[PDB]
Amino acid sequence: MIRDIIRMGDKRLLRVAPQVTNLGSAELHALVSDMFETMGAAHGVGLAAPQIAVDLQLMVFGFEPAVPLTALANAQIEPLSDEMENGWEGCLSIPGLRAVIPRYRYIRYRGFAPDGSPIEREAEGFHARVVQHEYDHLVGRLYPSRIENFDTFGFDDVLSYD
Amino acid sequence: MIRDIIRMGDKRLLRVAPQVTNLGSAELHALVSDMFETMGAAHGVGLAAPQIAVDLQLMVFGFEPAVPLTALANAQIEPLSDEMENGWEGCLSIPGLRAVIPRYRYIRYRGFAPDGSPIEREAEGFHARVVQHEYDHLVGRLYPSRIENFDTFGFDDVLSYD
Ligand SMILES: CC(C)C1C(=O)NC(=S)NC1=O
Ligand SMILES: CC(C)C1C(=O)NC(=S)NC1=O
Repeated sequence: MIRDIIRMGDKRLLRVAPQVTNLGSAELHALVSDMFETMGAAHGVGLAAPQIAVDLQLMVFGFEPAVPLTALANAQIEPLSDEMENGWEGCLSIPGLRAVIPRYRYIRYRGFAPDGSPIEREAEGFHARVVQHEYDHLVGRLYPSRIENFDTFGFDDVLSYD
Repeated sequence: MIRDIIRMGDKRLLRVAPQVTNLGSAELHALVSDMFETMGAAHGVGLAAPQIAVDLQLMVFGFEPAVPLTALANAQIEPLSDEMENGWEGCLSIPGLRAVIPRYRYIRYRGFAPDGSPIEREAEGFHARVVQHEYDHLVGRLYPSRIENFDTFGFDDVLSYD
């Protein structure tokens, strides 16, 4: 079942989401199903549970470099060095827009697959950026607050910057 | 003649516009005509020449508190105190969006009416904010770069903040 993606300015994107506590359950499976489905319908590479107004530390991400299709509960992130990298990010809570955002090039993330199995990965580049971006959603941060160069912020169909 | 309003992300909104040097002329009158017309069609309270891709220190503004209908060339602004005031601002180069932006509560602005007569005014509150906002356009600054509180940034139809 496809869910409405809420847009920037919604108070619900600004919350700090509580942990998931129903790993392995049918409700959680149903919710992640919806998430992958909602993510695909809107052509996303990542979708955070608060983006569909579900107050939970949950995210889906991935696509066929490649990023494996992943559903991740109770994510926690650790930078693995100090190297930052700039890259384009947009939001499906922010459609038509994008900026360049600096992110850690290298991370580890830890949490749980929906069935309860632990997931820990080192990720880098785009993979890392996706996870940092979705993680922001879980603590009520959005990308505009992370823009260092405002010349790069603007609408998708218009934007001209390197 | 109504003109296309260019959107955020257009390189042309980032320029520093040269001065107007054809005061009193038919071309300038025609251009300001267009500006008022373009401003009314898009329901604006202010319109800067770079917003229609005309690289010039020119702006139109006003509506029937009230702000007198004004066309202003070669604007220069001076804050009259240090008091800042927060208020909602959106852009017609940025449609569907708004944030709260701090601006000087009190200013003087100086320049020229399109016929060459000098214009100098003290303005305050909304009047002042409009002029500061349009002025930003003339130096290639947009409101997002002026947001201090990102909880207030979002889409018009959605936004919930005081
Ligand atoms: C970084 C990636 C392109 C990213 C994004 O920009 N926007 C949403 S909504 N999810 C994401 O994972
Ligand atoms: C401050 C005023 C509401 C303002 C604006 O927010 N956006 C445009 S495009 N012009 C303006 O004068």
